[PDB]
Amino acid sequence: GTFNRAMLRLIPSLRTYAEPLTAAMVEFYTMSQERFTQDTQPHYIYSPREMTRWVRGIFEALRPLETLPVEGLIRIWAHEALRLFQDRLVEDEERRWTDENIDTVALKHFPNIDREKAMSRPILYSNWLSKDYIPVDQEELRDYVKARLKVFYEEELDVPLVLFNEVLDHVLRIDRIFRQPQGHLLLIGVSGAGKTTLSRFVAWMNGLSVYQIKVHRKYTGEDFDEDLRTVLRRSGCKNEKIAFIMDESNVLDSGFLERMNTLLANGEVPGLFEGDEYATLMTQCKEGAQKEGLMLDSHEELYKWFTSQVIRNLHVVFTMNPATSPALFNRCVLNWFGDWSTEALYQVGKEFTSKMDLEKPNYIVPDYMPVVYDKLPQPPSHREAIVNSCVFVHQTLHQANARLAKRGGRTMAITPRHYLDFINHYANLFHEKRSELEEQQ
Amino acid sequence: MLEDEDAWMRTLHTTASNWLHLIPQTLSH
Amino acid sequence: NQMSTIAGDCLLSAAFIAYAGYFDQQMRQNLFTTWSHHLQQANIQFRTDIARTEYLSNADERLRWQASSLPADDLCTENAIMLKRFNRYPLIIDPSGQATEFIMNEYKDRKITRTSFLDDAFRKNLESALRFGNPLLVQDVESYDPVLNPVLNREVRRTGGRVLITLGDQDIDLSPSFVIFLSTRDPTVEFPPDLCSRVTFVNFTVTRSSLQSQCLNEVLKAERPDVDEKRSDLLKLQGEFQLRLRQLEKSLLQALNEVKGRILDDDTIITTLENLKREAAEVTRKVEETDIVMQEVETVSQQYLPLSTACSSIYFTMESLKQIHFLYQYSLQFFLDIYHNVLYENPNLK
Amino acid sequence: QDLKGVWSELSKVWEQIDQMKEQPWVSVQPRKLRQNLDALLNQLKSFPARLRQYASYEFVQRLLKGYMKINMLVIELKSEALKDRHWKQLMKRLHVNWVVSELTLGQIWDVDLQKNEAIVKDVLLVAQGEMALEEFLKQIREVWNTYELDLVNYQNKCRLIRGWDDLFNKVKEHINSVSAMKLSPYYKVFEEDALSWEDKLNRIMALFDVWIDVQRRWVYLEG
Ligand SMILES: Nc1ncnc2c1ncn2[C@@H]1O[C@H](COP(=O)(O)OP(=O)(O)NP(=O)(O)O)[C@@H](O)[C@H]1O
Ligand SMILES: [Mg+2]
Repeated sequence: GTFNRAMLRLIPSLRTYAEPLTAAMVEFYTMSQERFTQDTQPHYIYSPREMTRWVRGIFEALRPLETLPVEGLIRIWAHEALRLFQDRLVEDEERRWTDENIDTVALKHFPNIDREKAMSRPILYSNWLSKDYIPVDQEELRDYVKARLKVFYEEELDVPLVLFNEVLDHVLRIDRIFRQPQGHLLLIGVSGAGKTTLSRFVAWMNGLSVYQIKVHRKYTGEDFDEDLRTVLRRSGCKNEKIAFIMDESNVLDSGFLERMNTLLANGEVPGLFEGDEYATLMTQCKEGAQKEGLMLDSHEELYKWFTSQVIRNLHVVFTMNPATSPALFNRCVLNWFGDWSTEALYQVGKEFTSKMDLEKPNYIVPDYMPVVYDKLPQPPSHREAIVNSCVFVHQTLHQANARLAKRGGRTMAITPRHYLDFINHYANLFHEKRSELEEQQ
Repeated sequence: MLEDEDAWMRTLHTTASNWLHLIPQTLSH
Repeated sequence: NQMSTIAGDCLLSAAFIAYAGYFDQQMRQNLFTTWSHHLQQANIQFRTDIARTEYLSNADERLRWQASSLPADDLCTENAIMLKRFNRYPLIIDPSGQATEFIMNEYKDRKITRTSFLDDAFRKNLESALRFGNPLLVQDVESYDPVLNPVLNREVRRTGGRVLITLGDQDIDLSPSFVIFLSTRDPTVEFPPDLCSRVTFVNFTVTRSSLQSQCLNEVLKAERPDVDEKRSDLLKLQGEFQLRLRQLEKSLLQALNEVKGRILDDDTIITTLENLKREAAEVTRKVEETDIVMQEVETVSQQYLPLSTACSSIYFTMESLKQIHFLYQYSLQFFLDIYHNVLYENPNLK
Repeated sequence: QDLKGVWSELSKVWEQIDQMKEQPWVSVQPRKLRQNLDALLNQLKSFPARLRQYASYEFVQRLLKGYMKINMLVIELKSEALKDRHWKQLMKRLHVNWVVSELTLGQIWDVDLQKNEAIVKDVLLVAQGEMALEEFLKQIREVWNTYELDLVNYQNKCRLIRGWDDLFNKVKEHINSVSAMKLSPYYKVFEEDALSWEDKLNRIMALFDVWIDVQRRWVYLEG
């Protein structure tokens, strides 16, 4: 309540909503903490840090805006609730429960409110298409991110990417993290989902400089300390935005993680810069403060400014698969990469099989067609049927692995990388056989 | 098992259920 | 018609390559039958009898494989096809080592280097393979070193004019001619889903069904040579006969190019045409009688199926005998020697 | 009329394209090239639909679209790997008489990069492999020109050599890597240099193979 009053002191029109909003926040937080516990999923940890992140998100969304209606404040409240609570959830029923109870809490604590404006099914926020972090519709976001993916094909990696709904949602989540104060992300999910790809794509898209640790045979803690020195020197002194991406190839060493937690929490690593290193850090911090326009002279104030710059400049992106301390879970904003849904598989198939012919004008649509994509157009075309069959093949591998596990045999995981491999193989084989027959003809 | 792999699960389930039935649940100190 | 059929054929073949490979022979066949049933249910045209080995390979490559140490089995031919048309670096799970020797023989001209994960000099060799562009076969993958994750995932960063890959603490210049074959000799091994995503599995393990099929094929080859020849003709009719027919067509066109006076010097050139026609008729006959020969070979195979099941059961009893006593170590080659003794040099059969 | 107006606009677009083509290859920036090509595409799309139906406008639009498509090959060609020798390979196999100093983006654009994707990709793969070899040789030269023997005082009598394990590991690693280079498919230009380094490496190895031995014995013997 004190924090919300301080936050809403910016907008005199919403001061009377400081007390109710806080209550709503508290209630929802409590509800989630009762509903989701660490016994189900190890990352279902809730603490006052999530509430501080909620307040910080609402503060960052409200700071540049001159005025808001009450519906806008409730909408950003719901948006931050979704980004902090629903994102970590693994199963679908939990996400549905969270989405309904956000509405329930908002109506309970904010009566006489137009819920249509304060709650549309695709609650969406981004300042990519404007100057301020305003709500934005789904279609223009999809168009803008498709254009940026087309750009990202030339610069950096050349392998194609498909922008389906889950990918775009995760892109928006990672962008929100990259625009938060000390916003650190933990992409937890299945292998091959696209965690590294999307993290790097959003980091490039927002201009962040991707830095990754290169551990080796007997990696020394002194080497990790030097890497941290370089990263914080660039983030704080040089005013450079850095996406500090870490993967399980080096996250598995918890000795570095427990030292990373200090930077994740406070935004500084005391004892990292000492002696000569501390003197050079103070010199460069003085130079940077003068360049920005601050004549801070005392070493303590310079260190405070450096810590603030690291808070506002350095973002750490952890990438892991479903050991890790709950403190690390609670320091980072949790995002879940599930296995690609049927719609995602269908979209990937249609995009990656678009250069193929896959068009029979005399295709007779079968009665009672076996359909795996519920939203598949009826009546389907030949290409639609082919992509449906591809999705069915992936689903049959999943069912086969489930049956083998039930019988007691050893099974391997079918990641979305298997589906991408299958579609690439289909393209190569189709083109090869067509070329062979055409030259024969 | 290793001689013929395919029946073993159901038999083991029944055997373990019977063993749980015979073996007393708790022993008092 | 083959235009009409290629879409379904390639869908099934690509699914087989990408998805099957860890499963046993019956499980691959079940997956293929499920996919074929779905494609038929959706009126997606495909050939009813997809011979995967002959669709995804030609006679020249199969003969070259047989020149190498690739056993002439359906499972091994399918596994070699997966080892050929792979987009992800394969993980070989042979328990015997024939597949590793096959890989070494195939890439001997490319200077393939055999390394192990247990070797302390592994990483260094890997760096060389990454930098100088040489095939590398790394064994003992059950102790997989996660440092290979960027290499298997092909995560490259194109800084400057040099393409890099992060191996350990060092950024190695990836070479276009690099290929790595992971391998293991442990059939009962579990891999993390990360590695499962970065590699494609190629299982050479001999199971009950694989050995049953091997024994059935050997019975058919030994005791019913005519039925074995007819079955081989079915497999060859999936393109090999047409391949040689079109090769003779090309030869006839080449001979018909040189036509100036010598076309009617004897006016008996028609012989070559007759030859093609004859073979055409032959293959046409083999096309017309395909269903009858399929039924015949299936009945003959059902005749010797119980013997094949008996052979599989006998071998797996032999293999499991090691639990009774440590001396009871009997290899598959030992059972095959027993079985060839029973088949060929059996004085009772005389 | 409408035809005269579309001819004038076509001439303007052709002049812009020519100004783009006259840019020398040395200063061609592929990113800004893509941005300006997109700007020209937007200029083309701004024309009225009646003028867009003309065949010449469609030809120029698809030509600019193909230029945008081969822009990726433009980034790939404007690399440090391509050197002069690989440019000479493109010179020979494309059968065009270019001048490297006088090379401009227009000459490369006139050559059908889309039709010659196989040639360019093969040359670029050769460049990638050979640049990998060249940078490994650069690493060898750097390390073996800046590497110093570690000396530690020994009972105020002499400065003995410490760090035998590190030095031997480095020498063995470099010898093995040069031997592997000798098996590389791109080991044609870097042959002689590699040979020379191999010789030096062997000598280094050989020398220290006796040096440590002598040192050890001497230490023991003085004790
Ligand atoms: N939306 C997408 N469309 C197409 N390909 C994609 C997409 N997302 C990811 N990929 C592909 O996924 C492959 C590798 O997956 P990656 O992005 O490394 O997933 P990850 O979650 O980092 N896997 P891991 O590190 O093993 O947990 C790449 O070749 C990407 O091209
Ligand atoms: Mg990753």
